[PDB]
Amino acid sequence: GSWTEHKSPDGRTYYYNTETKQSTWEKPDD
Repeated sequence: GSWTEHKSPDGRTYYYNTETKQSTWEKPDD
């Protein structure tokens, strides 16, 4: 449980893991 939900300034909700310092467009439970 270390995934932060942040949306781009263009209107794109993306998830970013603080543990792996990675980012994705799909939920962490894909």
